[PDB]
Amino acid sequence: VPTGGDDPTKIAMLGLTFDDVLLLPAASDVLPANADTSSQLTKKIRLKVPLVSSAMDTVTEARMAIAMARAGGMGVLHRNLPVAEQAAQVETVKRSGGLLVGAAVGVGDDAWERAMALRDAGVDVLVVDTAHAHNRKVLDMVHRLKTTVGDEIEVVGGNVATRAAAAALVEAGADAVKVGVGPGSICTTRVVAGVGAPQITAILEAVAACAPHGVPVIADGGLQYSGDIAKALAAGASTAMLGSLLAGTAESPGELILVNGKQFKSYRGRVPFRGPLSTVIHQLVGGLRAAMGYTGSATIEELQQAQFVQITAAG
Amino acid sequence: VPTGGDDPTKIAMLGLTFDDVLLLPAASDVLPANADTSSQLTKKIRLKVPLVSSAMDTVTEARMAIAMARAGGMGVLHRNLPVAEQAAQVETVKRSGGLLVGAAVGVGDDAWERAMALRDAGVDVLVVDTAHAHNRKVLDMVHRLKTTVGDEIEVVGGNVATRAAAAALVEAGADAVKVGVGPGSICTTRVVAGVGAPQITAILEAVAACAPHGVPVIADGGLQYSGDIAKALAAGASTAMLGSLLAGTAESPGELILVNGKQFKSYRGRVPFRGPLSTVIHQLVGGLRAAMGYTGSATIEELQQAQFVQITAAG
Amino acid sequence: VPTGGDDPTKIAMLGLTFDDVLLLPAASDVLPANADTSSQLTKKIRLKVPLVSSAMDTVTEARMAIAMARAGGMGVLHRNLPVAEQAAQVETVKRSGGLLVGAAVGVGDDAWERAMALRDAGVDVLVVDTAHAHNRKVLDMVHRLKTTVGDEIEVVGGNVATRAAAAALVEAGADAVKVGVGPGSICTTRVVAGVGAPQITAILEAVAACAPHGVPVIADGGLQYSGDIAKALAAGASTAMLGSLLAGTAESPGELILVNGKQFKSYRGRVPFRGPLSTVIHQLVGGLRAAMGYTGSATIEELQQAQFVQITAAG
Amino acid sequence: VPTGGDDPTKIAMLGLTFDDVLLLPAASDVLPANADTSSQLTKKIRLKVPLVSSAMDTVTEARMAIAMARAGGMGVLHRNLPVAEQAAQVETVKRSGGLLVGAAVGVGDDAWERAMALRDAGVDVLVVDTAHAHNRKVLDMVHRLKTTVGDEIEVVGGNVATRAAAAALVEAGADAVKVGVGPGSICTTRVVAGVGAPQITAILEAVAACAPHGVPVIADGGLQYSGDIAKALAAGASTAMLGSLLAGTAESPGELILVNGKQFKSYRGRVPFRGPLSTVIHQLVGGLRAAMGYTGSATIEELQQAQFVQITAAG
Repeated sequence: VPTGGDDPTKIAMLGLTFDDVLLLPAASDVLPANADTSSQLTKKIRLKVPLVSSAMDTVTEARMAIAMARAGGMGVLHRNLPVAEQAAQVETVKRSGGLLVGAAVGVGDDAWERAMALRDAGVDVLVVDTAHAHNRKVLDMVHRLKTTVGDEIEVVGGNVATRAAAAALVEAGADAVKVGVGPGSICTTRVVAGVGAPQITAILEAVAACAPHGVPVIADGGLQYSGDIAKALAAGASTAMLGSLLAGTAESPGELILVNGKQFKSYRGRVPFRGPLSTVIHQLVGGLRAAMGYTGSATIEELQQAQFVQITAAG
Repeated sequence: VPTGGDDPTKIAMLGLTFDDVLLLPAASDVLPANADTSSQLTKKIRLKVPLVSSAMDTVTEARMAIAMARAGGMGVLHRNLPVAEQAAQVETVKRSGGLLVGAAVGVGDDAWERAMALRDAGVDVLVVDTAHAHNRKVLDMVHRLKTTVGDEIEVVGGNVATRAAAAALVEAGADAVKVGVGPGSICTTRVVAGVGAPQITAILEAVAACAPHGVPVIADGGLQYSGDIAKALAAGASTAMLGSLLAGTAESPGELILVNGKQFKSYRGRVPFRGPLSTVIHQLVGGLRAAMGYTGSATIEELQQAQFVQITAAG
Repeated sequence: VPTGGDDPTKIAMLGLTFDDVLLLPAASDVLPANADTSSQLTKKIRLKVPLVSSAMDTVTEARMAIAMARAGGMGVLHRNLPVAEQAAQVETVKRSGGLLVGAAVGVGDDAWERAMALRDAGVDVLVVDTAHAHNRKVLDMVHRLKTTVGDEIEVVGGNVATRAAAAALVEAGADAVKVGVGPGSICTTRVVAGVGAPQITAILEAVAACAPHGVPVIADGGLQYSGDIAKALAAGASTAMLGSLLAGTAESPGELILVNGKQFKSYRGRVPFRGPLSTVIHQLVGGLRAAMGYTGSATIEELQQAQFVQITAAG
Repeated sequence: VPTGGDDPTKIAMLGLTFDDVLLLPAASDVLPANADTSSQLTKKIRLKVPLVSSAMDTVTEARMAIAMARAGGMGVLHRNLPVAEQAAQVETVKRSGGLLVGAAVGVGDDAWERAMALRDAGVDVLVVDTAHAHNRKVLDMVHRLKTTVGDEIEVVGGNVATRAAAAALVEAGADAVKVGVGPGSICTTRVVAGVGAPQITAILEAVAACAPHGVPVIADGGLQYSGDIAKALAAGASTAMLGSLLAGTAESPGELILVNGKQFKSYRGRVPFRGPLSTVIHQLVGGLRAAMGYTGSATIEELQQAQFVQITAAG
C-alpha cells in the first residue's frame, strides 16, 4: 500500500468536506425565484424550506422553533433542561398556530419519560439525539419509539457518518437519518478523540443506504455558508441542520456580547450577531435558489442529482 | 468510489485553477520582443494584444474602452446604465478614431432594444452577458442577434464553464464563447451558491467544444497576475478578459480612495491604484512575451499548444 | 514516472501524518468509561495506560517517572547526566513503591557501564535511545543487552521509521520497537537534514514488521493532541511516548516561565504550562476512551484494527 | 482527462519541489563526521564541498569566491559589470593561492570577448548563464567555447528544467548542466511569466538525461534550508548553487541593513544577516552530513541513490 502497511482497507476512503467540492453548472430552464425549495424532513413530513435548527441550548428554544416554522423550516428543541420544561416549550410552540416542532431525546434513564411527555405535549418529530447512533441502545430506542408512537410522531435517529450505521437506523425504523460525526464543529471531536468523517463523503455514504429505502438524510454539522447547504443537498441530503449559522440570530437563546466594538452571541465560543432569523434564512435560501438556477434543478429532488467538481487547496 | 457513494460520475472531474499549474519551458527560437501577441477575439476580429476589459461599472466606460483599443485590446462597455447612455458611450469611442469597441447586453425585457441602439451607434461586438449562458433564453438571444445583425456585428456569448454549455453556444451561432462561472471573483458565487469551476479545467473543457468549430474562447475571471494570462492562453483561450487587474487604473471609473496612506480604487471591495492603463498593459504583455519566449511560442496559436506541469500546495 | 525520472521506486511511498487521517466510527457496544486502556509496553510489560514520557531532560526525571507510573504509565529517565545520577534517579523511583521505570542508554563508550549501573539500581526497562537505530552498533547493543540482562530487564530499541529497520531490531532481540525519525518534532530533523517519515505511515510500516513477531511498537514523536494518541494506536502502535504534551506539566524538570502574562515551561523552545501531570493524563485518556467508544474498541488490541479515512487540506 | 480536455499530455507531469519530499532513513554504517562530501562540479573538477555560490551581484564577487574556494566549494563571479573588471576579479582570486574560480558569461554581443578575457585571466570554469538554455544561440555558445577553450576550461550550461533541454546541452558539449527555471526564486518567473518547474522533478528529469553521459547536474534555485541540499543531491544533482542562503553572509557584496533593530543584507529584497560564510557553510555541510548518516551514504554518489517519501500539505 502506497501509504503504508499491507492492508488496502486500513485507509478505507478519501473523505471530502464541503470546501473540497463545487457544484457544476448544467443546462437550466430554472430561474432562482421559481425553484421549489420544499423537501422531505422525514418520510411523511415535507418542509417549505429544507432547513432545521440544531437541538442545542445556544440555538433552539421556543422562540427559535416558532421563527423557524414560520420561515418554512423547523426547530428541534434541545434537551438540556428538565422534562417538564422542554414539554412546556413544545406546548408554547403549538399554541402559536399550526406549527411543526421537533424535540431531542437521548437514550439515558429519563429519555423514555421525556419522550412520552413530549408526545403528550403534541410534538411532531422526536429526534433520538446521540453522538454515535451505531449502537444497540440507540437503535433499540428508535425502534421502540417507532413501534409505540410511530403512527402519530416521526422518529429521527442520529448521528452517523457511515453507510453501515445509516443502514442500521433504517432497519430499526428511522423516519430520517441524521449525518454528522466529527463533521468539523465546535465540539472538535476530531481533535479530542481523533474521530470524524468529512461531510460530503459521509452524506454520500449515508444516502447510499437511505435513499433506496425512501428515508431522508439530514446533513448535520460543518455548514458554514449558504453554498454549503446547496452542496449538502446535492450530495443527496434532503435537509440541513444548522447550529453555528443560526446561533447569532436574535431568536436564539442568550444575550448580546460586545467585544472590541463588535456584537456577538454565545455558541457552545462565540459567533457574530446576525440580526433576525428571517434575514439569515432569506440569505441562505437565496444562495440555495441561485444554486438551483445554475444546476437546472427545479426541485430539491433534482438538485440531489447534480454533479460536483473536486477542487484543490489552491482553488 | 473512494470519495463516497457508488456513482463514479457524481464527482465528475478534478478542477484545476491557474495556481495549480505552471507552463513548462520548451525548445525556443523566440525572443520575447519578437513574439506576435495578436489573437482572435472573435471568428472575424483579431486584436493586437489578447486582452479585453470587463463589462463592469467599476472597470469599463468610454475612457477605458478608448485606452484599451489604443493599447491594442478592446473594452466591453457595461450595461448598468440607461440604453441611451450606453449608446452615447459607444459613439464617444467611435469618434476617437477607428477604434474597436464592444458592449454588453442581457436577456431581459429591454435587452433587444438595447442591442439595436448599440448597433445603431456603431458597436463592433455585442456581448450577451449573463451569469449562466446554458439556458434557452440566452441561446435564443445569441441566435437572434446573429441572424439579425451578424453580418456587421460579432456576437459573443457567456458565461459558461462546461463543454456542453460551450457546445450549445457554438450551435446557437456565437462568434466567441466566454468562460467563467464561479472562477474565483468578487461576486463569490462559490461561497454564496456553492457553484463554480476552476478556470484552467473550465477553459480546457470549453476549448474542447469551441476549437473544433473555429470559435475562440475568452477566459473571463480569476486572473490575478500577468502569468495567469499566459496560462489561460496556453490552456487554449484566445483572449483574456480582465476586471480586478484593470479596476485600479486611472482610466477606470471611480475616484481615488486613500486608506492608511495608500491609494486604492473601488471594485464591485477595493484594489490598489496602479496608475495609467498603458503601464499595466505593458507589464502584462511583458509577462506574456516572456512566457512565449520560454515556451518557444512565436504566436498565440503556438502558445495554445504549450504544456503544463501540475504543482502541489507546497509548490 | 509522473513526478520525474524513470524509476518508480525513487519516491517509495506517500507518507501520512496524524493530521492526514481520522478514525472512522464503527458499530459499538463500548462506553468510553468501560473501555480497557491497558496495553503492552514491551513483550512482557503491560501498562494500565498506554503512555510513556520521553527520555528528555526537559521531560523526565524522577518526579515525572513517579507520577507517570502512579498514573498507570511509565517514565523513561533521560541520559543527559552522569551515570551515578541517573542510577540514583532509578533508586528514587523504586523506593516510592512498586513502580515501573525505564531509563535511556546510548551506544557510546560509557553506554555499557551506564546500562549495568541502571540494572544494579533495579531498572525495569532499558531503552537503547538513538536517532537512527538501523545501524550495526545499535543492533549489537540491543542484542548484547538482551543476551546479558534480558531475563530481568526488557530492552527497547529505537528509533526507526521503516519496515526494514524495525525488522532488524526484532531480529536483534528487541522487546519493543520505538518509531519516530523526523516525526515532526522540536529537533527539526526534517529541516536540517531533509530526513524524516510521516508518523502514521512509519507506524504502519513498523507494525508490519513487528506485530507478526509479537513485538510492540511505541509511537514516539509528533503527537500534539489526545486524538493523535488514538490515531497512533489505531495505526498499530501499542503505546505512545510523549514529550511536548508533558513538558508543560508541574512534574517535568525546569521552572515556570512568564511571557506576556502567560505561563510556560522550557522544552528542548517553550510550551504552555498545563498544571499537574494527573490532569493532562486525564484529558488524554479521556480522548482515547472517546475514540474507543466511537470505534467499538473494547481494548487497545481492538483499537489497533480500526479503520481510517484520509482527509484533504480543506478538511 | 480528469483535469479537463481530451489530451492526457496537456498536463505533462506532477511537479514536486523540495518541500514535497523527505529522505527516508536506510541501513547505515556511516557516521556523519566520516562521510565524504566531495562531488563533481563538472566532468573533470571535483569539489571538497558540493556547494557553489550564485553568479549574482548581491552574492559573488572576489571576496565570496575566495571564501567559497577556501571552504572547499567554488564561487561563480557575476557578469553585471565591465569585462575588464570581471577579469580583474578573476585575477584577484587566483593570486590568493591555488583557488578554483568560475565566471558567468551570456550569449550577447560582448559575451565572446568577455569569455576570452576570463580565459586570459585564468578562470577554471565558464558558466554560460541564461534564463533559458534550450535555444540554439545558447547551445552554439556552449559548443563554441568547448571547441575553443575546452582543453583548459570546463564549460557549464544553464538553465534548464526539462529532460530534453538537458539532453541538448549534453549534445552541445556541456561539462555540467545547471537546473532551475522558475525554481521558486526572487525573480518570480512563476508569477510574472507563469513559467516554471518544481525543482525535485526538474532535477530528476535533467539527471535522466545527464547521468547516462557522465555529466553532472548543478541544482540551482529554491534551496532554503540545509536539508534541501541533501534532497537536491539525492534527486541526483552533484552540486547545489546557492543565492539567498549566502546573500546574508559577510563575504557577499553590499552593506548591512538595519530594520526594526534587526540586521539584513540586500538580495536582488533582503535576507537576514548571517555572519561569516564559514559559519553558514559549516551549518549547511552539517545538515548534509546528518542526511548521509541517516541514509547510509558514504559518498555523494551513494546519496544520489537514496529514496524519498512524498508528504502532504499536513506534513
